[PDB]
Amino acid sequence: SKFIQNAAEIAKKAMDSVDPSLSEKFTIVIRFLTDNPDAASALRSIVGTEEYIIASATNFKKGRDPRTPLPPSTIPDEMVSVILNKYFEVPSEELEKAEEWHRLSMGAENIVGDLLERYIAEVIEPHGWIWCSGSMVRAVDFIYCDSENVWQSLQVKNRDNTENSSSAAIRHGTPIKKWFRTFSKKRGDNWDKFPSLEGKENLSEKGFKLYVEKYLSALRAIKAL
Amino acid sequence: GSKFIQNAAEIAKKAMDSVDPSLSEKFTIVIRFLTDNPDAASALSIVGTEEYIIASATNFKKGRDPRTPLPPSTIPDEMVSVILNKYFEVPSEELEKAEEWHRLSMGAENIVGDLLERYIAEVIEPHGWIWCSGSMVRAVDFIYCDSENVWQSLQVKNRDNTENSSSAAIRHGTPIKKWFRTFSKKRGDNWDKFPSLEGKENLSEKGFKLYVEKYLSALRAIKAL
RNA sequence: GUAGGACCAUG
DNA sequence: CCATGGTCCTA
Repeated sequence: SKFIQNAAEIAKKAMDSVDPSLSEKFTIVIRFLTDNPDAASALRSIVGTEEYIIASATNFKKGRDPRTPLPPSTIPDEMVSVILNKYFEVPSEELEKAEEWHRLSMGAENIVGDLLERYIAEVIEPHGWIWCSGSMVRAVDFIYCDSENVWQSLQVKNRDNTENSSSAAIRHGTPIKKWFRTFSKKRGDNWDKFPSLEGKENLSEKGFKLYVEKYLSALRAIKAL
Repeated sequence: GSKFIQNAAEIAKKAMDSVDPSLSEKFTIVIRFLTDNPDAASALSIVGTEEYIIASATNFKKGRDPRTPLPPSTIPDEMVSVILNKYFEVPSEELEKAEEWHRLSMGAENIVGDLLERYIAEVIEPHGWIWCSGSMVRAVDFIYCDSENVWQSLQVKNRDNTENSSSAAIRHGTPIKKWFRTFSKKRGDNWDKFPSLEGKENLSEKGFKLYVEKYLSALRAIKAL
């Protein structure tokens, strides 16, 4: 639980051995967790230890590397195709295509959340917010140490209709700003309610869409490397 | 926890007589099983009361009425189509179709387990197994009082990759037998491992498919009205 | 605010 | 066999 007393030095040293351009960011995240140890997620070594910090630097770094969308690697249930054909009137000739597009759609649904985090990070990390990449921080996606030396924190989700469990209350800092992008039961988006913070005014759905188009085209372009 | 009223059987018979007299015998036996195993009783009006039994008769009967496959009532996320288009290479002109087929596929998946219970019920209820229709028994789909007057129970699932819990320990009877139909990671079916019980010999994947097809035809004719 | 089912991942 | 996580949907 409680972090080692030289956690900042250990953090800087650890990320310098992994990706020095991330050391300042990683060090600030370790500072946040030192103050808020219950926000640290299990990664294996004990939370707050030197070995934990070192493992976390790899985790944090790997979190930023591009993650490929991937359909499920399961065998589909043939009976689903029977129902599509016999009850929903999908033509026989089209069932193979329907099965594949279903699998790809599930792959897409499973990466939207990661894309949303990357997009926001692109826009607001210039302003000093830090993306808590990887899985070391529980139920916080972005953090910020403001003017008044108070921790500000942000939790983002793609959709309103997710059960929001697995959160323990912050100790040092303001309460976590929580925000979601889309509504399950109505059309449109929720960017107009994005919380007040440095860089908010440069986020939008059209921006998100442009980000995704450019990034996914990039990811296709490196598929063969 | 809660305990069933001493005259639960009589109440059950009287309740189901007014709802559907052909089910009264089956329903009474399920209430007997829950009398013996009150922690298996699913919440709905307190468990085991006269009121509960009467409500349960309607639920048990409604469970046996045809359930209609339905796609989600939600608005799809536009970004899934962008991902399909820019990463998975689904042509623009086919995105609206992919979106619809994905929604039908989820509708279908959401009814295959119900169809699986119905098929099995049609084959093994003539041998004295009783389908716990409706939401009555937690984590149990079929029950049987055998020659030795011992409760036998069975839980059926469509797929092997399902969370395995939320059944209180059985009180009177043998442990719940568990069986699934399909493998998530390999082709084929698991009917050969269906538990030994009267009627098992009359179950098969080819039979399930025939049943699904006929069943959905019946449902099409109901929906047409 | 609370339960349920499906699907897919990791150890 | 165990136990964790995420997405989606329903009531």
